[PDB]
Amino acid sequence: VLSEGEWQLVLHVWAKVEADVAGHGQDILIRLFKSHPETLEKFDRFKHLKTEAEMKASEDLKKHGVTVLTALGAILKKKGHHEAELKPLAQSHATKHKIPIKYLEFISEAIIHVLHSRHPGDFGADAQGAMNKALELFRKDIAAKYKELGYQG
Ligand code: HEM
Repeated sequence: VLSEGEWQLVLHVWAKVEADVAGHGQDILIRLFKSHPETLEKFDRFKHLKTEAEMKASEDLKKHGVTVLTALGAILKKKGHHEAELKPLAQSHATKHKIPIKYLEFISEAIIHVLHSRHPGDFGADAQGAMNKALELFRKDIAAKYKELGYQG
């Protein structure tokens, strides 16, 4: 359970993201795909991209980055009271997209890295710890829905 102080730290940096959702989403997906190439293989939509320059030039990848970060922002802004938002996301990622929980750890690391790069003055250690806790809460709650459905592994 995050404290109100931890949520404020999370949402203070998140408000900076919402100034350039698309640039953040590109940086985060690209870092994900470079750091963990097995993730790229889950996107039939993107698996033709073989270089970081190709990734940066894909408007379709930039669109998906906005989709991802818009869904994550709506979850974060519920401060934990996010059951309605997670249900559908867990269900599609477990049963349709077939995304292991570990890959949600990987994209959480990429989000934290990108926020540190773009917002260092609002992403000191206190805020990095709080965002780590927020993303852990996201993964914990998704993992409980995966387990229900027979996908926690
Ligand atoms: C912060 C974590 C994430 C969020 C908030 C998120 C959100 C979304 C949303 C909102 C959609 C479209 C609606 C739906 O299908 O449910 C989507 C699609 C999808 N996501 Fe995620 N996602 C996350 C992480 C991941 C990761 C780590 C992967 C793969 C490694 C992945 C793979 C996919 C795939 C394959 C699609 C369908 C893309 C397509 O072909 O259109 N997601 N995601």
